[PDB]
Amino acid sequence: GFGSKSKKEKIRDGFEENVVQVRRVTKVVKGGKHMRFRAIVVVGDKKGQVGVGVGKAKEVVSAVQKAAVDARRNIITVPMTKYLTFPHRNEADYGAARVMLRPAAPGTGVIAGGAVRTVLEMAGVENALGKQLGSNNALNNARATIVAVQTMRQFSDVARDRGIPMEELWK
Amino acid sequence: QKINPLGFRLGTTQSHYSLWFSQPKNYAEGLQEDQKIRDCIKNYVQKNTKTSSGVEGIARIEIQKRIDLIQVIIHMGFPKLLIENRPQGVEDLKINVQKELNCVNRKLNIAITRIAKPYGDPNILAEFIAGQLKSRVSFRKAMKKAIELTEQADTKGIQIQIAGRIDGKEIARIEWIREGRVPLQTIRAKIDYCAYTVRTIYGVLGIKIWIFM
Amino acid sequence: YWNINLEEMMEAGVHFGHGTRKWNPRMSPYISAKCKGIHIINLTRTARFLSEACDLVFDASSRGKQFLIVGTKNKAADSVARAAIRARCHYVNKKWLGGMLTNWSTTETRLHKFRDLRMEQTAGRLARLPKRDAAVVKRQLSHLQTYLGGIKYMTGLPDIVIIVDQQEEYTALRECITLGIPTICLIDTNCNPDLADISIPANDDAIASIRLILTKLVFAICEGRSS
Amino acid sequence: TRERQKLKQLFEDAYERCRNAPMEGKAMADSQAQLGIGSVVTGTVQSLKPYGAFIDIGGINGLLHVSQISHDRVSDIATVLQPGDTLKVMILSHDRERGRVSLSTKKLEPTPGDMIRNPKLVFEKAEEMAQTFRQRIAQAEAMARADMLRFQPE
RNA sequence: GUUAUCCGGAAUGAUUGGGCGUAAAGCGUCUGUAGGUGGCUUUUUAAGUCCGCCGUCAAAUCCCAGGGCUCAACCCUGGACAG
RNA sequence: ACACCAACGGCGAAAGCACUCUGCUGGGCCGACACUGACACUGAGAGACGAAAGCUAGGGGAGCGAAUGGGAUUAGAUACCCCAGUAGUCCUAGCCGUAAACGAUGGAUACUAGGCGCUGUGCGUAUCGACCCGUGCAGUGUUGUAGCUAACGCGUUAAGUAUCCC
RNA sequence: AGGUGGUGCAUGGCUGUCGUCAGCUCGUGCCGUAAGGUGUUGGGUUAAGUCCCGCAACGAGCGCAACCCUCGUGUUUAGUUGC
Repeated sequence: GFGSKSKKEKIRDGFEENVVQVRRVTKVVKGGKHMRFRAIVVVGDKKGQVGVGVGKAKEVVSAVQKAAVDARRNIITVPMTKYLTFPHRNEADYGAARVMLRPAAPGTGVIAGGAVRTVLEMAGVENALGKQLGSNNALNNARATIVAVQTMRQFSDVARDRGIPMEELWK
Repeated sequence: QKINPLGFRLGTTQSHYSLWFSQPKNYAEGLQEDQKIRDCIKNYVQKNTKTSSGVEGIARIEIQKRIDLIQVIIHMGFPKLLIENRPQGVEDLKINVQKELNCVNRKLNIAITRIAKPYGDPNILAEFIAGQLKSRVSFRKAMKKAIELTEQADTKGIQIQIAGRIDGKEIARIEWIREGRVPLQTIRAKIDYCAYTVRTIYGVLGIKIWIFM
Repeated sequence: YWNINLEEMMEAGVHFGHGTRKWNPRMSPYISAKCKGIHIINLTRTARFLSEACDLVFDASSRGKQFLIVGTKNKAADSVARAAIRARCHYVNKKWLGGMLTNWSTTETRLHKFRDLRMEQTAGRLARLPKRDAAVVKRQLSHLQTYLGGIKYMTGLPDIVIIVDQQEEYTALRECITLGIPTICLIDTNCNPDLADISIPANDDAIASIRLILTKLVFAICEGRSS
Repeated sequence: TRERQKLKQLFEDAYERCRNAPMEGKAMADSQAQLGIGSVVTGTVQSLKPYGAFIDIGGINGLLHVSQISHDRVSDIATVLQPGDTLKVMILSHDRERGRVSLSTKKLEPTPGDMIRNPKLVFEKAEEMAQTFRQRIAQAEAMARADMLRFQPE
């Protein structure tokens, strides 16, 4: 109880935050019908470092930052080899949200649906195109991209895994 | 519904204010005198500081009658804001308070004291959230602002209830936030509360502040 | 170096495994033989993984850390405490709480209260209050004495946690896997080598096999402090 | 900084968990007697029942099992059996239900042996281990105090 | 701007690209004709398949590169992958 | 019509099938190389069978029992309750071809942890004979890893991974 | 100016009620994709979510109880206008 949380908020230049949806989810009780706020926060620096997080609380801002503290303990790093794009195409479903990611030329800003585009514009990739096949959901969507960019391999570690010395690569 | 703390704890840990001991017809007339003194002081400082800038926050007006002489103590938090600098503030208070007590021409000493920490005194803090909330500022920014504004100034537990018609609504609500222990039932516990009514433009608001010290 | 001769384990209760129709078959490229309703653990890969175990324990203390050992079984209850008073490590007495590693903020405040109650227990003001307050302080001090009596000397997380075999402490183990804290533990004949990331598969029916591997790692840690 | 240190630790361990998976290589009275779990003495059989033999062992209750008794090639007796006999028993499972101790002869146990390199160095450190063991075992006194000043963890 | 018509979005007719326990959906089960798919080795022809070359698929359109209208639209010259 | 036997049991492609015995006859499973050498799978349209109720023809008719009739409850009762009770129920020869005909899961092959079971056979142990242990398969069941699934759950008899056919 | 004119479904304050019933939530952690659960459930025991044991829960706030008044017994002190 020292006060004002100035040093303790950690001013968040390192991780920039945004919501991607704040739906009010509600439960009914004996007394009636009371609601809490479920916010989904995607945290990440533009270095290649993102992760989702849900939260719910009766306040809006405590749900956002509570989802952020859930989010900033959930980070993967993005395998993004070239001039801020992707090594190869990928698809990976989670639940019932399927996400096709596809690398792009460098003259192409990120084009995807709002959750996928949110976790990629926070991922610092600049050149991708990801269609979403399946759900209208936002959480399983974004988390499906996170699973869809964990399982993604560069050329250096595939060259290391196969044992092949090196060729067949322009750069 | 719930009993209010300053009523509930009167035998112990909370003392009365209008501290003069009398007989029935003289009790009614002494209560006349008390109410007109609190009227003249409240309306006085409200006028002569409404022209001035900020809020004053007069918490307690204790009135005591030892002899035919009336000690009046005024417990505001910001007492330098009042006076016209030689002492002429309290002098003109003493003029207008002498205007409505001179049945028996008995002397009265209007004093003024400092609140120890003005954020921790619920009438003053309730006046702050009243003032900011009467300006166009949301419930959340102003109310959390009152909370951290309080906990920087050393308060054990706090409860804030703001009543209906918050920023733009036609359905009344109640919104209360609590931190720490506020045991309203513990008789020893010494909770001081205030219940200020904010007179806004699109309605009336009600602020009720409990402070556990 | 940290060797153990093959015959010292091969004589005692190390290959003296567990039940022959309870085996969890991720030991199917591991377990050597089966005899008389009891499994027979492969001792070559056992001692090699113990070589690796003492390499990665003595190296981790050579960096300079503090290690943790869980003790809960009541078949190996006090043997861990003997294996933790001399070895300077902080330890679980008899029983575990779900949350002593991951929810360690409330456990930390619970150590504020436990530290203050030990300060009141030592100070001799315990006999001031009558049997009510002394009864309450003895009860909560008894419960924190059950858990937090053996880990008073810890702030923060360890580096390597070594646990009572597999069964009773999947809770503490899964808190370690959530925290990422590497653990090197004991495996029965019917458990997972993939829960922790290196562990030491040997039966713990023998108290002397438990005293063997634990005593081995106790001298590994103490020689880690030897600097 | 602390989180980064933790991550580095985890990496170290995963690599330490990356180098060498590759390569390398009647009963109620007995129940009343069990007020306290401690103290082995020479195992006393005080009931006998196919599945095993039930055995008082210095104040602790044990269970020998048939497969863990001596094999019997002798003419007459019931296998498992034991009546009031007093038998040297080694400490095995220590049954968790009711807090017992299990006991096991365990057999001939011949195991195939694979030769291990550095035994020249490997015997020497085994000797060093035995020396440390001889230095170990300490029966009485409790460390502690070391005095110091106690401070808040914060 | 509204409307109408068409495609997209629509993986909402699905080869790329869906489903069938309970959401729409497995015949009540079985025999079997036509038809569909089909074990292994060795040999032969090459119908499919692949490679080379050649002919043609008008011109205009689309794509690339030049050129002309003050630029563009449009016009013009040459070239070609597909298939 | 077939009590106890009756079992989370056996068989059939499904529907179904149980008092016993006999006759004719289908199908399954297992072994030896004893034989042929891909003869295989699925199956449009087609054909067969297909609980119960229904109908044609003739028997038969104890119990039960739509409709019906009476009594009761009920404001009322065409209904639940009760008493009679016809078609029907059973059989012969057909027709009808529908059912929650359900495992709410078309079929076939190959591959992918285990535990606890049951049924049928086969080998070895043990005795030399019934046991009893492991097993080789096929089938049936229950918890369950991986994986799948919106979830519940399914999980070597997949709702898993793939291929084919309707 | 005055309004005991309207709207208590624009409000504040105040109050009743379920009911002095024993609950209602929160922080951190865990589980579920998620709404959510877990705590607060289970074994006893209470007037009580009162307390004790086991438990992926650990703690905490409001609740209950106590501290508040009065009537109960006694001691010390003071005796008038009271004995």
